[PDB]
Amino acid sequence: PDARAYWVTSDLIAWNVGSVCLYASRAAAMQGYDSKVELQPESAGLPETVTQKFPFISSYRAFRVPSSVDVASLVKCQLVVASFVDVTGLQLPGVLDDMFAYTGPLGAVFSEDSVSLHLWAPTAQGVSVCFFDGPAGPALETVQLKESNGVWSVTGPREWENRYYLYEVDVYHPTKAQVLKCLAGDPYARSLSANGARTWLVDINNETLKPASWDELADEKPKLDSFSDITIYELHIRDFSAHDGTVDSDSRGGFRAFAYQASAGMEHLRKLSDAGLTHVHLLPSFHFAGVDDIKSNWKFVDECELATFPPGSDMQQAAVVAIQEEDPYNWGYNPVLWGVPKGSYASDPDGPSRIIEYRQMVQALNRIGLRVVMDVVYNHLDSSGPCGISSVLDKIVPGYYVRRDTNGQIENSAAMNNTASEHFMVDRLIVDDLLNWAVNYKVDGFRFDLMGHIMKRTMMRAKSALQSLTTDAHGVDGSKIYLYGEGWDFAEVARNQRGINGSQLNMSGTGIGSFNDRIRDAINGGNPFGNPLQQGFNTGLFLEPNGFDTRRSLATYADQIQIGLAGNLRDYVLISHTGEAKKGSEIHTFDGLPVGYTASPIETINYVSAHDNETLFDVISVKTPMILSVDERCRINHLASSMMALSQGIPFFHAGDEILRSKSIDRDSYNSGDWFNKLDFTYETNNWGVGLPPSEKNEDNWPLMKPRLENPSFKPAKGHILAALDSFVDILKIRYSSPLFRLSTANDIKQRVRFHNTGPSLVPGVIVMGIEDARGESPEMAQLDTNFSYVVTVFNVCPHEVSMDIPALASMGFELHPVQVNSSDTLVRKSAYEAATGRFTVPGRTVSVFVEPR
Ligand SMILES: OC[C@H]1O[C@H](O[C@H]2[C@H](O)[C@@H](O)[C@@H](O[C@H]3[C@H](O)[C@@H](O)[C@@H](O[C@H]4[C@H](O)[C@@H](O)[C@@H](O)O[C@@H]4CO)O[C@@H]3CO)O[C@@H]2CO)[C@H](O)[C@@H](O)[C@@H]1O
Ligand SMILES: OC[C@H]1O[C@H](O[C@H]2[C@H](O)[C@@H](O)[C@@H](O[C@H]3[C@H](O)[C@@H](O)[C@@H](O[C@H]4[C@H](O)[C@@H](O)[C@@H](O)O[C@@H]4CO)O[C@@H]3CO)O[C@@H]2CO)[C@H](O)[C@@H](O)[C@@H]1O
Ligand SMILES: OC[C@H]1O[C@H](O[C@H]2[C@H](O)[C@@H](O)[C@@H](O[C@H]3[C@H](O)[C@@H](O)[C@@H](O)O[C@@H]3CO)O[C@@H]2CO)[C@H](O)[C@@H](O)[C@@H]1O
Ligand SMILES: [Ca+2]
Repeated sequence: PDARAYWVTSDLIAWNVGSVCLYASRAAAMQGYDSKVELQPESAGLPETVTQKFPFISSYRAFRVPSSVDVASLVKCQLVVASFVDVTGLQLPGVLDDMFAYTGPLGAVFSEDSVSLHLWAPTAQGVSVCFFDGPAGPALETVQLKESNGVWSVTGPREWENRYYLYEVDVYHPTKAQVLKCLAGDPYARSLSANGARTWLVDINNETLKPASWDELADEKPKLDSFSDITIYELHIRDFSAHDGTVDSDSRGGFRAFAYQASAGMEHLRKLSDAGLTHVHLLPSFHFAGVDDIKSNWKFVDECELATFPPGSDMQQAAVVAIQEEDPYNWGYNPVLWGVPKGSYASDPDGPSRIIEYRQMVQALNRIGLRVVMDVVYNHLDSSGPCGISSVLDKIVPGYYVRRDTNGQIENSAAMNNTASEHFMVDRLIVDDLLNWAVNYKVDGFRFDLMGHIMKRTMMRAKSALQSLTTDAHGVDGSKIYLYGEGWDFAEVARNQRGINGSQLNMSGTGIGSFNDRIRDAINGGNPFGNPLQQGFNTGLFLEPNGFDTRRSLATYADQIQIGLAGNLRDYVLISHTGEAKKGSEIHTFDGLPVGYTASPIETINYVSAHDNETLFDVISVKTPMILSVDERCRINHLASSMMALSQGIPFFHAGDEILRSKSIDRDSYNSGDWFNKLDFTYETNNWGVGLPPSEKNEDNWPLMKPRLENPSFKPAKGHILAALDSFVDILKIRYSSPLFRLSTANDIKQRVRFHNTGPSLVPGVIVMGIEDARGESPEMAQLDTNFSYVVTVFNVCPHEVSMDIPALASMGFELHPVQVNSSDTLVRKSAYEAATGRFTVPGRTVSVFVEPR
């Protein structure tokens, strides 16, 4: 309901009114009040601490609450303020933090002879714990908790260990205008019964929950010398093994599939890892809503039936959509409890298997040379309110963990039920959760979904806390833990309205990565929410119009790409296409923001593809001329991935980039099932032409999709898929062949990286990037590379051979990179350098890497 006033401190209420009284009713009877308190205007106004925490109400009038008021009692009541007649509810987070900020133990604490439970519920009238013996059995016992400063607690005997439980919370819910008895899980849960119906009272440190040699994992972690050595591969746990016939049927789709060391999927990851891939980013793997943890409840359509339907038919999606709410599939961006592994990915959803198997997965990946990144989703909740298994946080302290507008309505810009990390206990829970995953599961990094919705102070505190973990004290080397996220700035958090948020610009100089949407859009063309047929640097703009000024548009995109290739730095200086020398931050995007915004290459996550939006293969198939062969499109796929793999900064690959993965042009496949998200590690298909994708997100584009999906010339064969994989692995090998591709500082990049095809007379469709190392005695720089003294990369998107003469690079000892001399691709082997003129000759649609050997 309507809540326009804010209770910001124990003694201050803020309200934007041009006499004011506070009314309270413990029974929610409001006439009907048990308390009436006149508020006096506070001539001192709002303190600086209040305006800093809640900038959007800095203009509001301040009213003093008399110190004789029992604030702790009143916050448990139905409350209104009235002006003299305007009446409105009160938003309590400010006063709840001021009075009841709590840093003590929450959830379960185990000592030698006892177990304690602590729940933060300062607005609750009563809290009990209901114990169950077993995940499905009836209640065995109820015990009352005692309150101190808004925290409810009880201490019991050690025998309480491994019971299941829920909290019975009597609390006022504004959405129902009643004090309701709510049955709630523990926000600090570390395990659950199926679907989070009950919390398992488990000691996360219990030795039987640790796989063999778990405590020695630190010794077995893959080497990571620098964050600048990171490459990331983004993978969904179910996608990985759902279709993998080399994994036993009962272990497909979950954590256990990673324990099959010689499966097609694991052999695929070993191949990438051995080539130099360092990190695998797993899509949400905590307790999310939308998939039943009980596998026998899953509905699946028969894939053999779906395979009989025409390639451009709407029948496949109709079938999938009919049961998409009851199938095994979701990306999982629907948070319920952050600190527990998803039950649907475990062999048994009740109790220990989800803990052990998660740990086994981390161990398995580490032992094949891959560090593990978790996709963490702290920006919103699946559900709010007092009802249902899927609401926990807002069930216990309504209106606190969620961000609300100035009328008191929940903000939904993230998707639904935005969180308010600006509130003390939300911040606490986020950081506590991160430490849980880092310490209890030895996770190597975190990707923050909608980091722009998270306060920068939360991000920086998390970074500090994680980075200071040690092997001696905590079992993990915190100094190697890497953080990155989506720094999009929109809706209610834009322009720092709720405080300094984790936007791209605000995270410059923090050492926390953000996705570079500039290089993505310049390469592919347009934007995910723009015209689908708008072409870019690598999809035929100017050079190969699709038929649905452009020389200058192409050159503008080339400038944006080059800033990205040099780590997307604010201060890197480029000769722009007009001839003027410009800093990365002085080259602007179409919406007026600086292209280059980082202080370091480690703050840039360079990508052309991810789980969101169309796959690399699909975007290329939509934007390029219809007349191109699939053979040509395969080369274009390789060019895009190579621009990432040979960029300064941190390359990010979508799982399947390397094997032409399609989703039949689905732009948002979160609930599109295994059918549209198929990862085929037999390499027989890429999943192109499996029907029109679900109407929900795609129907407006079906007319462009249908003819392409139906055209057999668009579909690659196994040969194309294997060719893509081989060349992908080669370019990875090249990145890790020389530290020059992975410079660690902006200073190094400004000193060493130069672009050689620039200015108003630049050759369209070609980027030439040179990287210098020390050469000769008493050099101007340190020697980073023992094998090569100089590297030159030529990206040629033209459909014809090009010869680039660079006088600066003439009379040197350049050769084609040994990996490319040794390539299975016939075209790249034809690449050549001629010293007399410094001429680099590169075939059409090819990336050629040249080295000067020592
Ligand atoms: O198979 C028989 C061999 O068994 C033993 O070696 C194993 C290791 O025990 C495994 O853990 C693994 O280790 C490899 C890993 O597969 C490989 O990717 C690479 O790891 C790199 C990583 O890729 C890279 O990103 C970088 O950052 O650091 C990692 C190294 O820290 O190298 C690992 C080996 O060092 O596989 C090998 C088999 O290759 C046993 O020791 C051998 O004697 C035996 O032959
Ligand atoms: O939350 C529900 C929605 O979630 C998913 O949307 C994602 C997109 O898939 C991502 O691409 C991203 O969107 C970013 C975008 O990547 C980024 O470039 C930026 O785009 C702006 C652009 O800078 C600007 O010039 C202009 O053209 O508008 C663009 C979009 O407004 O910002 C986007 C975020 O605002 O993140 C979102 C998450 O919201 C999903 O695909 C959707 O179906 C779903 O609705
Ligand atoms: O179901 C009611 C719910 O509908 C609306 O939220 C939906 C989004 O509109 C929809 O896009 C989808 O969001 C997912 C993204 O598509 C996906 O890319 C990824 O980011 O995960 C998102 C969450 O799963 O689903 C939600 C939920 O159905 C509406 O905005 C809500 O207010 C409303 O409650
Ligand atoms: Ca589903």
